[PDB]
Amino acid sequence: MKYPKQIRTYCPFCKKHTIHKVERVKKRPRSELSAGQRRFRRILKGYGGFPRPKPEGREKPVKKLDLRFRCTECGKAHTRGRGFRVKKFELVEG
Amino acid sequence: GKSLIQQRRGKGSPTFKSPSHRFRGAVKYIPLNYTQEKTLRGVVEEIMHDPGRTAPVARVKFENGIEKLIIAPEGLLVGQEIYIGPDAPIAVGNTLPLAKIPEGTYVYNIEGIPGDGGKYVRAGGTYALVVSREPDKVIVQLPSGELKAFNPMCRATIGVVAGGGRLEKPLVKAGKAYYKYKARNKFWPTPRGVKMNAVNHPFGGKEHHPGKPTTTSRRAPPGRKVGHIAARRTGRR
RNA sequence: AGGCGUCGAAGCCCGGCCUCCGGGUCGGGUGGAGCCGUCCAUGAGACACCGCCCACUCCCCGCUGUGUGGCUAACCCCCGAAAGGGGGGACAGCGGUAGGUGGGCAGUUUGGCUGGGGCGGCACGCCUCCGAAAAGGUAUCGGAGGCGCCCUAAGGUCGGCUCAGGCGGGUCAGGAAUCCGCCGUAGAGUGCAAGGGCAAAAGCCGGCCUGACUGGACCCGUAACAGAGGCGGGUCCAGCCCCGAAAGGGUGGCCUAGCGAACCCCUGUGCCUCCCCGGUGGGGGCCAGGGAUGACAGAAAAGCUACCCUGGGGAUAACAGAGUCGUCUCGGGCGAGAGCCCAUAUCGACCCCGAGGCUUGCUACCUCGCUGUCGGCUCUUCCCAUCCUGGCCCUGCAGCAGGGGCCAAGGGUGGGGGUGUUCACCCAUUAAAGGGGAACGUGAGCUGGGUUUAGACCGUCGUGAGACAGGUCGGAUGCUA
RNA sequence: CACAGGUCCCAGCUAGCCCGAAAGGGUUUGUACUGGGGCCGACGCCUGCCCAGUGCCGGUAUGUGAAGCCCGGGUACAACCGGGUGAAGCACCGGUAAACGGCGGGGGUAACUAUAACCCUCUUAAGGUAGCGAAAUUCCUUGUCGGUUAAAUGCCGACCU
RNA sequence: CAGUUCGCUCCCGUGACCCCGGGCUAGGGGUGAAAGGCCAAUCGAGGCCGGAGAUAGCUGGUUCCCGCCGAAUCAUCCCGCAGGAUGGCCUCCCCGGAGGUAGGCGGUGGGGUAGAGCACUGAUUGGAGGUGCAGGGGGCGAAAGCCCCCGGCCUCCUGUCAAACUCCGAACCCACCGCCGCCGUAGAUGGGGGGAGUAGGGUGGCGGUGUAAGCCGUCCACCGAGAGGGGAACAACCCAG
RNA sequence: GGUUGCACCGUCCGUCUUGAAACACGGGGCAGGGAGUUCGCGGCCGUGGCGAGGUUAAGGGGGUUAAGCCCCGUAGCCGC
RNA sequence: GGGGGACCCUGAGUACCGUCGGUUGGAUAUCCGGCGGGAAGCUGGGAGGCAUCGGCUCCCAACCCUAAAUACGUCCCGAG
Ligand SMILES: [Zn+2]
Repeated sequence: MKYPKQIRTYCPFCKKHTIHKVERVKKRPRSELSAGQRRFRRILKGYGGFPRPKPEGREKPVKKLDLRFRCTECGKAHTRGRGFRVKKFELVEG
Repeated sequence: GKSLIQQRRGKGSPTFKSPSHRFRGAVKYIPLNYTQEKTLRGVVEEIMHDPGRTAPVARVKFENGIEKLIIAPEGLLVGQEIYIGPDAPIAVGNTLPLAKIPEGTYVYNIEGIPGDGGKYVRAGGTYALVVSREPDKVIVQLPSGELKAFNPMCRATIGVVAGGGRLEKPLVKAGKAYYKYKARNKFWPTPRGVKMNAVNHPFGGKEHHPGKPTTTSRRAPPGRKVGHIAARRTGRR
């Protein structure tokens, strides 16, 4: 699936239609400073069995696209609706 | 599951304990303070059969008045005179420091360290060969075929242990085996793990065959070391 | 673009040296005044000079760890009451911490539907047609198929055009290349299954564009009537926009599938907040998008039990009973044909209509707080679709015998070999050595050989515990009516 | 089941194997003709091929590999992020089958008709040798032939599918 | 006689033999010539007491009378299928005040079943006519070709079809409006609250499935939860509540 | 009122179950015992007090043979 | 009994930091214990719910004792 690299669309901050670059969100590892990770590491310590579920090989064949659109004028990013599912995602300058 | 015979042996129950009251006593050398820098002569008084020793024993009465039990070497004579010390003649029945035994001689009852009392080569029909004599160590070839280094001051006796050749004659009878092993309280008769129950042995089961390779790792925990333990190889070479 | 030089330079001699022995650096010595480039070539200029450097290398000082060798003084081992002596030795042992291995030892899981259960399959999440009974709804391991995608165009809008197939005519050119005329209600096409809808289009070819957007309402469906987290769809208000002359159209794909809670985490975007106040780092919170649970309204999860135990179930199997007769056994209708001619002496194709409950099967209606199995022995009784014994009819019935059929159930229908066998096969006799019902008659009558526990062996399958409607040896039968 | 006999494995002593929370202890008043651990199982003749798979043993140049330590960033200090060092273990290489276990298939085969027997070649490590065979192993099965009986789902001998 | 005995028969009887007294090994432990055997009539983990009145969706039981109304076994969800929750159906109390509709007549709309039919899509016997049609095979001819048939494709006639066909099409069912009838101010339609039970249904008519029995839905009539009079007895059939 | 005769009718009791006289389970007789209890929280209804207020808790005093009886007790809780 | 001082004293393997186990509502912010580190000490030190800096407030650990209001009933009066 081809997708334009840039598109003209509404900007919540400029309150008008401006040129927006198309970007893909880059997934990041869990932060060890977060409260959830802190609690997980706190309960992992000591004796006992594993305290959480351990899913194995539980992945969707195709994942939805998590795209952000950045305004070329104000430089802020936003989301445009909900993502869709395509196995091949390509960005074309058109 | 249940315990193995080897595990149960570790608890020292009467089923597995040595009956160390039928025997003639412990066989150890005279204290090193008597042997060092002084040679004593002793007279052999009697030669006896120790129930569990695998070798005959003998009583020696020393000049100083000490009565001791020793492992009689082949050819020892009742009423014979033996010597223990650094200045004793090289002969059968005499005990010398390892540094004073010419190379190529057969010795028995070798002390691991000077004065311990003798630990090596005490079974009937065994001997060790004195190979080399160095200021720091004396090399001796043991019955297993290993060249071990001993401190020069270790004490050993010249000759061979009497009673060799037993294995030439078959036991023939299960009753003969019964008496032999009862003399020492060694576990007999012995069962087979493959014909044991699965609860009792790793190889147990209704189908009489091990379900796993019989070579067990050296890192296996107690209750798992059965069969060939840490075997480099198996079969007929 | 000038720099060096008694602030001692060119041109030869060898000495040590590194090194692509390219070629360069340098101590000593006769030496006593000269040597490069701006000039040009090189993509990038000076071995003119002043500086930070990168690429290998060694050396002096300081620190830091690793490996090896050695020492004894901690520590360990032996002798000895002790004294003390000997051996090992900063290892080992011990304490703390970090990873691996680990059925040696434990707690657990190993789902459900199911014409019993298991194997099989998913009827376990969705979409179309029929079932479905002309409003709505309606089930089965009912029938026939599809989905777990793809598309920056296959999305929005505006303009223009009309398809499949056929006929007649044309250079290569034929069945099919590329054309010209006519007929042509869609017999074409739609991104994809099916259904429906679409012809001056929703199809085909072009122009511009991103409404496949932001902040929110009400309503229908999943889920009728009649409750719903999540999800999908419809009608609108505002913002900023796309197309068009304008009306008018645009909140993805012509409508119906292509997907998913809590907790946690990632990202965007602005705000609130963190224990007496204030700042900094960091944390928490509200809103939006995303990572998946297919057992698809969302536990993370392998088997044996024949040593088994418990609570139940005739809601559910094996024997027997009950319903049915597909199958089984036994009759009938028609008559092609075979029988020297002759359909019916005898056989009787291809078709069709029945009887019994004596084989097997199907169902799951009674019986799982217990109705003891196959076979044999003993004993009693009944049916005729009759094997012999009594009496008859037809005959392709000379006699002796045969083939078909009718009435007839009073009597008989026996003895042995292998095999647990019923049965079947075989032997010698006989008039014949008929088939069946009675809880597959009969274990409060017997026997216990087979079957179906607990022991054991072989073959095969399984890593294993084990399993085998595969063989094989052994394996209890209660009673005072 | 055991048994005498066979053979394999660990261990030179503060060992090997084992009980335990530890202290200490069993084998041990022991010392390789010994102690401990498996399998077969008197006696006679013999025990063939295979190390790819699982297991065990040795090496481990190289990759990965936890904490600790070091370096840079970050924090007025930490939390935190990136890199270096990196043991055991795995990856990797070799031995090992009286360790667990395996020892098929075709292309074919010709000469006489079947037979195909010697015999040559490929999938993966090798393609079942000496022996025994309808067997406590054989489905078809009451296999076939011979003996035993008048009659043989039995028994004995043989054949090999 | 005995919670393992008695008789006959049988086996060992100088050895791995039989027995006695004093000792040690204790429960995931002991002991075991290996049978999961034995460990005080108990052993695939002993006995005693305590946790403990353990838990179970599984089985059984639950005690006085009369009076009034009176069900359900069917939809969605659950490791759900012998169990639960939300609904539907029952009962009791209260607010509201002017309507409501099980039956019928007429009208305005919707439908695609039974039946029928070939106008589409797919099947179907034969005959006639037209088409060289990549058919195909033969006669004919060195070769290019014609002439025969058979086949394919169209029109017609003839003889037959469809749960996943329809050019047509009822009975009949549903929504709404007017009216008759009935109910309702002694308070309906409707709204709020309290308490449930019900999640195995059966017979009968119809539809899909099956050789049939049967299985699975649908219709709400009867038994379940129903007396009396009959069918000889009979759940379900007739009269009757 | 006890027993008995005649005519007609009538296949016990409890229980699971669609279905019980059942060849389905519990049923020799009699007497006695025997199974929706208590607390905490919450939703409702029947009645009574007060009312933009309501109500005390622990505890204190008086009196009493007595734990009965009288008064105080606003912390606290709910509502506005 | 009161005023002044510029001199002296005021608890160490302790407080505290890192890590591991247990425990706790204690949540980066409960308490106890092990291991490895470890001060100031009056010109001093500690607490104020993640860490650090400044202000403010409140305190002086690492030594010891303490009646009454309370828990119980083998037992004794009294009551239902
Ligand atoms: Zn902007």
